[PDB]
Order: sequence, then structure tokens, then C-alpha cells
Amino acid sequence: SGKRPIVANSIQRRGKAKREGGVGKKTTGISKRRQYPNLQKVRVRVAGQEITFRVAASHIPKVYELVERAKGLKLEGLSPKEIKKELL
Amino acid sequence: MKVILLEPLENLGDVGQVVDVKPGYARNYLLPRGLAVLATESNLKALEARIRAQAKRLAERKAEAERLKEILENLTLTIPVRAGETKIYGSVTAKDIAEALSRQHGVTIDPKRLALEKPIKELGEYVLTYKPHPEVPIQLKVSVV
Amino acid sequence: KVYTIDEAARTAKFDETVEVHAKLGIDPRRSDQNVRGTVSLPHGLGKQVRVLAIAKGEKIKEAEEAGADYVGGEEIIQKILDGWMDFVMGAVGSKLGRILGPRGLNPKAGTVGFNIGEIIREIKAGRIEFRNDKTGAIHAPVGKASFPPEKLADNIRAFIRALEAHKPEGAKGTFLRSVYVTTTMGPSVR
RNA sequence: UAGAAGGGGGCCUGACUGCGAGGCCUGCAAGCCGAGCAGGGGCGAAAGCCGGGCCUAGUGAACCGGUGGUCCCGUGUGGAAG
RNA sequence: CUGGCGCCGGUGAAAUCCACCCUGGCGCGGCUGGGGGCCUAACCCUCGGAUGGGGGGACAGCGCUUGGCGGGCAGUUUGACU
RNA sequence: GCUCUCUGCGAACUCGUAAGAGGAGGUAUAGGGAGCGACGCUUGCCCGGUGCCGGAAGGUCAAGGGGAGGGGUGCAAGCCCC
RNA sequence: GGGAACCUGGGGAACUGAAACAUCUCAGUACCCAGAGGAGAGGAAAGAGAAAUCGACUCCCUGAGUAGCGGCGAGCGAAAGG
RNA sequence: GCCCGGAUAGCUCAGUCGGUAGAGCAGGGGAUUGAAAAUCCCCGUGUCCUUGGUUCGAUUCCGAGUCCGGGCACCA
Ligand SMILES: [Mg+2]
Ligand SMILES: [Mg+2]
Ligand SMILES: [Mg+2]
Ligand SMILES: [Mg+2]
Ligand SMILES: [Mg+2]
Ligand SMILES: [Mg+2]
Ligand SMILES: [Mg+2]
Ligand SMILES: [Mg+2]
Ligand SMILES: [Mg+2]
Ligand SMILES: [Mg+2]
Ligand SMILES: [Mg+2]
Ligand SMILES: [Mg+2]
Ligand SMILES: [Mg+2]
Ligand SMILES: [Mg+2]
Ligand SMILES: [Mg+2]
Ligand SMILES: [Mg+2]
Ligand SMILES: [Mg+2]
Ligand SMILES: [Mg+2]
Ligand SMILES: [Mg+2]
Ligand SMILES: [Mg+2]
Ligand SMILES: [Mg+2]
Ligand SMILES: [Mg+2]
Ligand SMILES: [Mg+2]
Ligand SMILES: [Mg+2]
Ligand SMILES: [Mg+2]
Ligand SMILES: [Mg+2]
Ligand SMILES: [Mg+2]
Ligand SMILES: [Mg+2]
Ligand SMILES: [Mg+2]
Ligand SMILES: [Mg+2]
Ligand SMILES: [Mg+2]
Ligand SMILES: [Mg+2]
Ligand SMILES: [Mg+2]
Ligand SMILES: [Mg+2]
Ligand SMILES: [Mg+2]
Ligand SMILES: [Mg+2]
Ligand SMILES: [Mg+2]
Ligand SMILES: [Mg+2]
Ligand SMILES: [Mg+2]
Ligand SMILES: [Mg+2]
Ligand SMILES: [Mg+2]
Ligand SMILES: [Mg+2]
Ligand SMILES: [Mg+2]
Ligand SMILES: [Mg+2]
Ligand SMILES: [Mg+2]
Ligand SMILES: [Mg+2]
Ligand SMILES: [Mg+2]
Ligand SMILES: [Mg+2]
Ligand SMILES: [Mg+2]
Ligand SMILES: [Mg+2]
Ligand SMILES: [Mg+2]
Ligand SMILES: [Mg+2]
Ligand SMILES: [Mg+2]
Ligand SMILES: [Mg+2]
Ligand SMILES: [Mg+2]
Ligand SMILES: [Mg+2]
Ligand SMILES: [Mg+2]
Ligand SMILES: [Mg+2]
Ligand SMILES: [Mg+2]
Ligand SMILES: [Mg+2]
Ligand SMILES: [Mg+2]
Ligand SMILES: [Mg+2]
Ligand SMILES: [Mg+2]
Ligand SMILES: [Mg+2]
Ligand SMILES: [Mg+2]
Ligand SMILES: [Mg+2]
Ligand SMILES: [Mg+2]
Ligand SMILES: [Mg+2]
Ligand SMILES: [Mg+2]
Ligand SMILES: [Mg+2]
Ligand SMILES: [Mg+2]
Repeated sequence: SGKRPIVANSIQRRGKAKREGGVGKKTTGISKRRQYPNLQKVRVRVAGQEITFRVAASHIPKVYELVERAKGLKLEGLSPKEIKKELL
Repeated sequence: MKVILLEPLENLGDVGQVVDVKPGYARNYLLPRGLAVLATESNLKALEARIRAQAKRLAERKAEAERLKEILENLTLTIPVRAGETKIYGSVTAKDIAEALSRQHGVTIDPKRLALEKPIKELGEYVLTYKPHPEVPIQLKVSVV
Repeated sequence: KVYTIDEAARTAKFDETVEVHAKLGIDPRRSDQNVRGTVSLPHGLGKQVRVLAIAKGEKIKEAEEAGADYVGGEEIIQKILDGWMDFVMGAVGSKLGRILGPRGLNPKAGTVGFNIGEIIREIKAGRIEFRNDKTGAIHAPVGKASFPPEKLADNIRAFIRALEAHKPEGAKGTFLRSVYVTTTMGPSVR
């Protein structure tokens, strides 16, 4: 949907199998349909000033580490690029 | 979540105490209210700093209170207090028990730290104790003339 | 400790009250237990076992001088039968039904030593040393032991009561050691 | 078909293992008969008969699996998984 | 033990005391689980423009995963002889 | 015009992947869905089967929790598996 | 912003084939979108695979319709090595 | 094909962490009753499925066998 640090979201398939297991008798497959795995997003408000990121919430922590950096710069309204960028 | 507390808390109070909390708690209370920080090597070691640095810097007035006691313990001043038998004429205050000392040997003494309750005012052989913590009993030999 | 600490048994009287109480495991499938009759044992205990010989009126000279205190014959079969207090223990080998005066008035009695030459001899070994201790329904184990007179000698409980591990199917793990008695009891790896 | 394939009785388990000349039938693939050799057996004194049932219906390719078994294979080697 | 011995006489089986243990229960501890309340700080809604004040509140919402309902929609199948 | 029914408001319902919009700058004397169809007189019996609503019990139930017990290996601790 | 094809990435059909059809096939094709440039891509081993071995990558010829994959159907189809 | 419970009086079902076999109903004998019920009394009958084994002995405890009833998954 976005990603911030991390990155985007794949597009998985499917498996409708109706069968034994291969540990009794065979096991056939009903249908493959195109699924879409959205990237478990989630939002973060942070103190750098009054900032907001949309961390892939598996990296939420990275938000802070990135906050744990006093790059020495007053207002700019966003000051995210530096953050989200002078990042790594 | 390993974090270092600042303000004293219940079940986890002693500041600088590294304690493990709920990710959430750390994130949305302790940390936001600045009651603690992320036990990150950065801060963690920087903590150790304020640890030793002061763990000895305060153990300083402890190394000198011992390299002091070994002298005022054996040394007595002896004040030339102008008096007559018992009652003195002008009680001897610490400032004198200090002045007549610093300007008699060259040693510095707090006209308050000496741990004195009253300027005496009566000749004799007085022995006391300096301050703070471990004490060093300095004595005074007030004579006449 | 490590293996055992026989010396660890350091009050009372002659502490012969030593035992093997390590746990066990029920019977896997169709099975049970059974202690090897007179389990060899690297000791003798210095016991004057009152070994009984199911002899007759002919074996009354050696059946006594073979390691037994006293021995009776067949003039006590249905003689010590008119009292519930009148009656070791061997048995007439073969298919002989010794279970005539032994099938009624319940104790301990089964297989024994064989020798159709004489009840006594110089080769009369194993017949006053060790015995048995089988299934207890609740949990068998519970064996015997010497007394407070031996260092690593008392460590017979090992390759003996411990090596008893010979009869058993499979449906668990025969273990949970514990040795001693009449005072208290410790325990260590078997 | 009683000059027994029918009715009864005594012992049995050939309602075997390895095979299979030569044919019947036939588009294929199937189905059917089968003397004889070997092994180790049954019944009979013996000659002999015995690879189910007087005979023709009582049945279903492959694929996919399941239970066993075994000389085989088993991804660098050994063992396993298969 | 610091005053019961222990066989008793009988009973399938004998008592002191030590054990390991079967049955069931109780009492503190480890580690995992359920249900009830209270709160706020995330999240959500609002508030003469709030570094905030109200309301809701770990629920909702949303991500991943489970199973179910499911002509709302889709792809299809619905034999031959005659 | 009558009846049944959903909807307490960030309404239900519709469109859209979403943001958001319509509903409605409305608030149950309002919105949505359904059937009948001015008005008059009326609208019987049947909850077996289907649907819907209600039932903090039971039955069955997927992940997941749980690990009795077993297996593959190594000299082993172990690592792995059911 | 533009450019005949060619190129990389992100998305991504059906008809057909299977003599029906759903897995499978057509096919990662058609097309849509972003981007690159005279090319684009790839590229200095967390490689290959049995060789006391080889030594970035790409292209061609073989290897090979082999190994395998597959309602073990229709059909799909490598890599090492040279 | 796996996982559960079972087999006890004619019938429907109980139960000790081994010691007797018991309820409800049907059925028969009696009282009461306008009639028919409901009440009220006394019983009647057992290889506790079949085998072993456990124990001094077993409805029971365990192995195994057959019939019976419930639950779940496959089906070339
Ligand atoms: Mg199925
Ligand atoms: Mg994580
Ligand atoms: Mg940075
Ligand atoms: Mg990074
Ligand atoms: Mg008597
Ligand atoms: Mg036990
Ligand atoms: Mg015959
Ligand atoms: Mg032919
Ligand atoms: Mg026939
Ligand atoms: Mg015949
Ligand atoms: Mg097929
Ligand atoms: Mg198939
Ligand atoms: Mg390998
Ligand atoms: Mg191998
Ligand atoms: Mg007594
Ligand atoms: Mg214990
Ligand atoms: Mg127990
Ligand atoms: Mg129990
Ligand atoms: Mg309790
Ligand atoms: Mg309590
Ligand atoms: Mg509140
Ligand atoms: Mg608020
Ligand atoms: Mg939630
Ligand atoms: Mg349709
Ligand atoms: Mg089609
Ligand atoms: Mg069809
Ligand atoms: Mg037709
Ligand atoms: Mg409006
Ligand atoms: Mg309405
Ligand atoms: Mg309407
Ligand atoms: Mg109409
Ligand atoms: Mg009327
Ligand atoms: Mg009517
Ligand atoms: Mg109805
Ligand atoms: Mg109803
Ligand atoms: Mg309900
Ligand atoms: Mg589970
Ligand atoms: Mg599990
Ligand atoms: Mg192992
Ligand atoms: Mg351009
Ligand atoms: Mg397609
Ligand atoms: Mg198609
Ligand atoms: Mg087709
Ligand atoms: Mg068609
Ligand atoms: Mg060129
Ligand atoms: Mg180039
Ligand atoms: Mg490159
Ligand atoms: Mg290989
Ligand atoms: Mg090639
Ligand atoms: Mg292909
Ligand atoms: Mg090639
Ligand atoms: Mg079946
Ligand atoms: Mg049971
Ligand atoms: Mg029962
Ligand atoms: Mg019955
Ligand atoms: Mg019963
Ligand atoms: Mg019955
Ligand atoms: Mg009933
Ligand atoms: Mg009744
Ligand atoms: Mg009745
Ligand atoms: Mg009656
Ligand atoms: Mg009646
Ligand atoms: Mg009758
Ligand atoms: Mg009758
Ligand atoms: Mg009635
Ligand atoms: Mg009646
Ligand atoms: Mg009777
Ligand atoms: Mg009966
Ligand atoms: Mg019986
Ligand atoms: Mg009887
Ligand atoms: Mg079937």
C-alpha cells in the first residue's frame, strides 16, 4: 500500500486442494486463484517534532533508531527525508 | 524490551536499572513520558559512563577523607585562648578552630563541617570529629596566655 | 553423585536396611516382571540363611551341611498341616505336584537348586546369597542390600539389582532411582 | 451322464510351487483347453488319478493408492526418506 | 519413640520405624491456559485552529493465517441407442 | 394506501481495492429492502420439511495450545522427525 | 516529452489443446504500465556438483527431446560437462 | 479404514478405586372401584458376551475374540 523503510507487497496465488494427503492415498487440487498479500502496514507518530510514518510494523523499531539521531535541525514542517533518508 | 529507568517505579524503580518491559509499554508510556530509555548499547554503555565516572568521583571525597584522617587523628592544635582558669573570655568557634589551624599548619577545615554544636567557652583538652561519613577525630589543646 | 555414593549412608543399629527403590514402568503389551532366582550378586552378606530343603527322610545329614540351618522331609508334609501356625523354601523339581502341602495353608515358594546326588557339597554355591523381588502392581522395584560394612563394595546394587534390566517389553523408560532404607534414602543416576 | 458326472463311506487338502509342447477362438487386448518335465506331496496293493467344483454365467484395462514380503535402486559416503 | 516392642492367637496379607510407590484430596511454587471488572497512553470519533480537552479503548479497524456460509458472481457439465 | 422487515448514527444499504462518496448537512412521525395496491367488508387452520429470529447447556468442529508415546540418526551429549 | 523494432521491470487474459471439462494447456504469450539506451540485461561465487575437479557474465553449437515434470493425460522440459 | 461407549432380569438402563447383583416398566396374585384409570401391597427370573490370565477369590482388573451402538476421513 506503501512501505516506508522496508518495501511493498507481493501478489500470491492459491490452493484449493480436496484430498487424502499422500499418507493414505493421493491428493488433488481444485483451483489456483490470484491472491494479493497486502504488506501488514500500520502507522506511527513520533517526537522528532510531530512526525508520522507508516512503518511496515515489523520494522516499527527502526522508527525509533531513526529518531535516536539528533541530526541537528530545527523546523521544516516535515524533516522526514533527512530522517527517512539520511537514514540508510 | 530491555530499558533503563529514570524515575523510580514500582517493581522496577532504581533508576539506571535495566529492566525488561512489554514492547508496547516501553513504546507508548515509559518512553513517551521520558520515564525510561531503550537499553541500546549506545545508551547502555553511556550509562556505564555515568556509573563508573561517578562511582569513583564520589568515592573521591572518600579517598581524601582517609588520606586526611591519618593526620588530624594524631595531630592536635592547641589554642592560645586568652582565658582565666575555667571560663574563657571569647568562646572559640570553628572559624578560629579552623583559622588558628589553617594559618597554623596550612590545612583547610570547614567552619561548619567540623561537626561542632557550640563554640565551647571553657579551656581544656578537647577532641572531636570532622564530617561527613567516616570521621577523623581532630583534637584541640587550648592553653592560656 | 557420578555413579553412586555407597558411603553416603553415614545412626541406628546394623544398617543392613539398604535397598534399591528406583522406579519402573508398567508392562508393554502382553507382559510383566520376574526377578532372577538367586540373582548371583558379587556379595555374600555373611548371612546364615535358613534355607529349607523339600527333601525326604533320606537327605538328613547333608541337606543341613550345605548352607542350610535345618531341613525337613516328608514326615512334616501333612504333620504340620493340623495348625495355621505349624506351617527359605525349595520344591520337588520336575512335574511333581509339591503343591499339595504348599498349595494351601500362600507365602513364597517356587523354583530351586537341583542336584540328585546330594543336598550338600563343595559345589553348593548360589543357595544362600541373593534372592528375588518382582512386580509390586503399584510399582515393583524395592530390592535388598548389604549393610554399613563396605566402601565401593556395596556398589553391587549396580551390575546386579540395576543390571536386573533384562526382562521387559517396550512402552516407557525403566527408571527413577533411589537407594537406602530404615533411616532415609538418597538417589543418583543408574 | 447310471459301463456315473448320481447316493454313501475311509483316509486327505493337487482350491500346490517352477513351467509349459501344441492348439481353440480372435482386429487389437482379452478368454479357453492343455500333454509333458522338475520339485516336494495325497489316495490306491497296483495300473493310476490329483494344478478345485458334469460343463458352459457368478465379472472390470490402465492410472492412483493401501497392506505386506524381498536378491534390486537409493543423488559426494554410510543410514535413512522414497 | 524417649514408651510404642514385633511376632501375638488368628487373618489371603501384620502392625515400632524407614522407603519407593498405587487412589483421591489439600497447600505453597515453575511454566502454560480460560473467564469478570478498573484504568489510558496506543489505535478511532469528535472539540470556537489542540505541543491539547472531551468520548470510545486494547475492543473496534487493519495485516497474516483458520474453518464456515455463500447463484451475489464466474467457469462448466448435464451419455448413447431410438 | 396497508403490512412485514432491517437500521441508535462512524445507521442500515449502494458504489469504490482504497481514500471517499451517496444515505443526509437526515436521526425511527426518519432511511433501506420486500409484497399488496384508492376506498368498503374481510383476510380462517397448519411450524412436520425450508428460511429467519432466539437459545452463555450439551454433540461435532480447523488452525493453534498440549505433549503420553514412538521413529531416523550419531560414540555421545544432541540435532531431526511423526 | 518523442522514438520502427529490440531490452528490463511491474501487472497480466481468453479463444484454443486435452477430440466434453474443472488440474493442466495456450502462456508468463496478447495487451497495459514504468524505465533504460545505442543497446538493455547480466556479471566476479554464501556458485556448480562428484570430477585428486571447475573457476564472473552473456551469445552460438552440443549435451538433449536426455534428466525429469505430468488428471504419469494432452503435453512441458533442464543443468553439469564439451 | 482409524478414535470413542458398549454386551447385566422379558424390556429399557444402573454399580464398590475386587467381597450382595440392583432400579423403572411390562407380567402375574390381592385390596379399593358405577365404569376405566391412577394409587396401595408381595413377589417372580441372572453363566453380569466368549475365552484365558491377574488375585485367596473378580459384575468389576488386564490381555484377546465375536456381535451392537456412536464419531471422523478416504474412495483408484
Ligand atoms: Mg476429498
Ligand atoms: Mg517480528
Ligand atoms: Mg539518519
Ligand atoms: Mg537497513
Ligand atoms: Mg488356628
Ligand atoms: Mg507406577
Ligand atoms: Mg469323500
Ligand atoms: Mg490372439
Ligand atoms: Mg461351478
Ligand atoms: Mg463331484
Ligand atoms: Mg488418468
Ligand atoms: Mg489420478
Ligand atoms: Mg546428498
Ligand atoms: Mg546418500
Ligand atoms: Mg503391638
Ligand atoms: Mg519419593
Ligand atoms: Mg501413586
Ligand atoms: Mg483412575
Ligand atoms: Mg487445592
Ligand atoms: Mg487456599
Ligand atoms: Mg476515559
Ligand atoms: Mg482522547
Ligand atoms: Mg484488535
Ligand atoms: Mg451459472
Ligand atoms: Mg473454456
Ligand atoms: Mg460427462
Ligand atoms: Mg439422440
Ligand atoms: Mg450532506
Ligand atoms: Mg420502511
Ligand atoms: Mg420502503
Ligand atoms: Mg399487483
Ligand atoms: Mg363483517
Ligand atoms: Mg377450519
Ligand atoms: Mg409450517
Ligand atoms: Mg419449529
Ligand atoms: Mg443465536
Ligand atoms: Mg493440534
Ligand atoms: Mg501439534
Ligand atoms: Mg535420539
Ligand atoms: Mg526519455
Ligand atoms: Mg487461464
Ligand atoms: Mg481455458
Ligand atoms: Mg478442448
Ligand atoms: Mg465444450
Ligand atoms: Mg553497436
Ligand atoms: Mg551494455
Ligand atoms: Mg548490474
Ligand atoms: Mg547434486
Ligand atoms: Mg543450450
Ligand atoms: Mg510451459
Ligand atoms: Mg545449457
Ligand atoms: Mg471403506
Ligand atoms: Mg473403557
Ligand atoms: Mg457397562
Ligand atoms: Mg442389551
Ligand atoms: Mg455389566
Ligand atoms: Mg438388556
Ligand atoms: Mg434409556
Ligand atoms: Mg414409576
Ligand atoms: Mg407402570
Ligand atoms: Mg406395576
Ligand atoms: Mg398397564
Ligand atoms: Mg402375563
Ligand atoms: Mg400371557
Ligand atoms: Mg395412563
Ligand atoms: Mg399401571
Ligand atoms: Mg431368584
Ligand atoms: Mg440372565
Ligand atoms: Mg461368567
Ligand atoms: Mg449364578
Ligand atoms: Mg468402499
